[PDB]
Amino acid sequence: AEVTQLSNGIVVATEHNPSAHTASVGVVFGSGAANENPYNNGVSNLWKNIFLSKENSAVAAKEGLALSSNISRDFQSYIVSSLPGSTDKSLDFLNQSFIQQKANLLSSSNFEATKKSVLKQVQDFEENDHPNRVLEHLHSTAFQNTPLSLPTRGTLESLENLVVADLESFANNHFLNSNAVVVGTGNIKHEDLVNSIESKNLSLQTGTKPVLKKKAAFLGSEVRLRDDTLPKAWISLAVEGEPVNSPNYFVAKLAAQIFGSYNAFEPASRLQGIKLLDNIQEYQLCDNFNHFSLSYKDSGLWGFSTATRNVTMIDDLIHFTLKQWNRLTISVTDTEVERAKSLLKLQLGQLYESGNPVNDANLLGAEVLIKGSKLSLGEAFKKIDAITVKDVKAWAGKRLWDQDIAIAGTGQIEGLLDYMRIRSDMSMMRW
Amino acid sequence: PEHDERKRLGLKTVIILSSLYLLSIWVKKFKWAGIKTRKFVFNPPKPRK
Repeated sequence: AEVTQLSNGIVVATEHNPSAHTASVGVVFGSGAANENPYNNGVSNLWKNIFLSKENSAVAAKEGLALSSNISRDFQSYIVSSLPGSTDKSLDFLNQSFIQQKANLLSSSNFEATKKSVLKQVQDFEENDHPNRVLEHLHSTAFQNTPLSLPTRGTLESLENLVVADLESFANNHFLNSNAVVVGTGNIKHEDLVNSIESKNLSLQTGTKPVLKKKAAFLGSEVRLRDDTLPKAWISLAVEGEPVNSPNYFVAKLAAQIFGSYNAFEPASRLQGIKLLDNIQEYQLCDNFNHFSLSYKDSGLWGFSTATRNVTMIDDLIHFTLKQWNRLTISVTDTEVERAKSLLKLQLGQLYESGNPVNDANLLGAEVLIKGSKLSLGEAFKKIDAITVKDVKAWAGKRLWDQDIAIAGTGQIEGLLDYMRIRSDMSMMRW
Repeated sequence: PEHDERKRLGLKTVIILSSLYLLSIWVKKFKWAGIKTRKFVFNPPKPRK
């Protein structure tokens, strides 16, 4: 297992695996939804569905290729997959359809049909997908009036004002050679890829991207979307967390692993070594929860999400969870830290060593764009093993004890108390 | 006969009770500021449900 970075004008990164049976080749750009403004929000999500449109997918399918695309807050990628003997055809398809010609894809008949399909997807997301849209509303209230607040899909109000000239204006500012990384994963050797690119003279455009002026900033706030005709309540809560390239990046992920995830209907999930589960199962305070530690280029979020049918005891669920977060400053034990070390290593090993080269192409390109290289899994395991109890207590005294929070919620949330009752539970008046 | 002592004890009581009154106005206005600046928005729901 080894990565190889090489620059000749174009940054080329590979990750060779001679045991895999497919190969994957694409390009990742270093702009996401946090490089848009409130008037062209959704222009990245439209460029994805233009690339995945029917006439473009049909040209690829006669060659034997498949297409993927992903939109995030800091990056976006466009990936072609094939059998290991036809990576030259997949690199040709990325040259013709995406680099040279774009007036074929941006015809008026293709643009209006794609815009209709995207507007239906965003409408069905806002009406049916309740856990993921509460987490989207948590980002917009915590980073309000700041580039990290814009949703990755766009809104229905901002998507209908978009024309063809808005997509060409975004492509001239961000789809550049100094913003791009060419990636290759699966069964493909590194020097075979750099000689196929150098046998041509690929270059997107010369110049740099615009520089935004407002930096990300956390603000303690809340947003409530009450809907009494829904059968549950869905709540997210977080503090300000760690960015990428932070010295406390792995300590924050281990602290979330201490409290973990839960499913009340799976019998083995009920037997986990988490002390919070004693209070919750006595009166059945929720159906599921999960803790997270998200990281971006400038900021991050640390907290949990939950879903509940017990709508008269919502205040007991928030109170018991926040009293366990107080113990990370005061009285976290050594056996809880050793359990979280083994489970964080199992979770990280499953994320980076799945058998999908499309997942590996997204992870490799996003990390080379920020850091310039990639940290191996062997070196990440040695940083996790060196964390002590005193590292956890010093991190939680800075980020958790007596700090501001952000709350989002939907459904039957009448039993959720107001902000200052929840804010005062971030300290004990004992220590 | 208590006249000189009553006026000296009253000066300590009025000074202490005036300070507690002015501090409680500051603390009440700090703890109520989230409610006082709250905003509401109405979007009418779609029919047929």
